[PDB]
Amino acid sequence: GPVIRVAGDSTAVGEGGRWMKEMVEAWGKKTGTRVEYIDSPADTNDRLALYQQYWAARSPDVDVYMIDVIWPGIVAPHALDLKPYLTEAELKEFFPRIVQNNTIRGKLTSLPFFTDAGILYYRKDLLEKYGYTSPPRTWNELEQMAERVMEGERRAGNRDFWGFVFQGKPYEGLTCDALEWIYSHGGGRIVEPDGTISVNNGRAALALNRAHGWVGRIAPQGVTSYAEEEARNVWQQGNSLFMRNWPYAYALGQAEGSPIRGKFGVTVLPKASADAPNAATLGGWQLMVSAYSRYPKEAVDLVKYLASYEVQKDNAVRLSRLPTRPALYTDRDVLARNPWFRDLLPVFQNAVSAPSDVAGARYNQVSEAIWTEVHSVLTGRKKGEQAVRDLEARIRRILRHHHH
Ligand SMILES: OC[C@H]1O[C@@](CO)(O[C@H]2O[C@H](CO)[C@@H](O)[C@H](O)[C@H]2O)[C@@H](O)[C@@H]1O
Repeated sequence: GPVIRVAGDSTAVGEGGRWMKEMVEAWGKKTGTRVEYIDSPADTNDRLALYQQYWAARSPDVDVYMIDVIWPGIVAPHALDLKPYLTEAELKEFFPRIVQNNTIRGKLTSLPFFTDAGILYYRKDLLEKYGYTSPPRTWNELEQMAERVMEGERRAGNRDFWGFVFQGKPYEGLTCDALEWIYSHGGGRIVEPDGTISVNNGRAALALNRAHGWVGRIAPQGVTSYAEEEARNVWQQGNSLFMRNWPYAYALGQAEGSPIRGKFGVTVLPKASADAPNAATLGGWQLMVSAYSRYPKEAVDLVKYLASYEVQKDNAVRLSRLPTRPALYTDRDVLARNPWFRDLLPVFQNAVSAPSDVAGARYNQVSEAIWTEVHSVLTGRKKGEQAVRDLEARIRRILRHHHH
């Protein structure tokens, strides 16, 4: 029979690739269909370029792709419209904001699979040891706590110990961290939903200068090369007070044999002041049937299975990744495993999207501009003031003649 081939997630990031292969194999066994899993690189922007080689070729060699929340406007021509395959009631079982993100000129490009939000991981054992009773609410507090805990852990012999790790590599992840920095200082959304390029302002500049001030001080010098997993591995070994990352890291830190099992919590990221908005970048992944698949019926069946209640449940319970179905947020087993899903639900509801809707098919290019200018601040090459001016000019060139 047909072989249904899937590219989605990466064995280089946590358990997501191993789990995705396992779910696809489970569907193949359940339906009696042959399946193959094709692995992907870690970083989302590398995966986009890989998948684009298949799409440019109209290649039938991959039937199902796991696509980023930032991709529908880019990838729509390469997606099979799923709208005729789902009833209205089936579609209403997902969060409507995500179904809307995935719908481009009326084409339902992809089913919501899991959502994502940037959060603050913190070592609660260490906060207690150093006399703090809550995690930091402001970035100034985060800095003060990091400096104090670092001084003590270094003095006690831990040469590897840092205050804060995050994603400072030049790739999409840095755009996500930087949107949080800027938005949490009252600096805006970089490009607003209405199209205004707003980034050249003093609050955004401050945000970026502040992040530079961490590098080599409370965060490792090498943080300018860290993606999700580089940060996570410093954290997970017990060597960081704080980490910014996504929900997937929680299950991994609780695993048997994790040095930090039972020693951490999560909360909203800090902000510049009490009247700034909370910032959590909205992420997440979707399930797309290739417009070039020779087997659309089977591929749609696999996509509906992966997006189903029990597979999203398994993703929540085993991998601590956030469902796209509201009903799972009231499931007793989901909540007992991950009580913080309830505690942070409003952080997840208020998450701020990167500017993929307004940049549309040009989002790749806009984000590359953001991460490169932000990286130039983190490296010390430019100050935030210069970087936000140069970034404004670059985004202006990229989006000239683009209407939304
Ligand atoms: O493969 C899925 C896996 O990717 C992550 C990052 O490791 O996705 C998040 O981070 C990306 C940026 O690096 C975002 O573009 C994406 O939207 C966001 O979901 C993990 O969180 C996720 O489990």
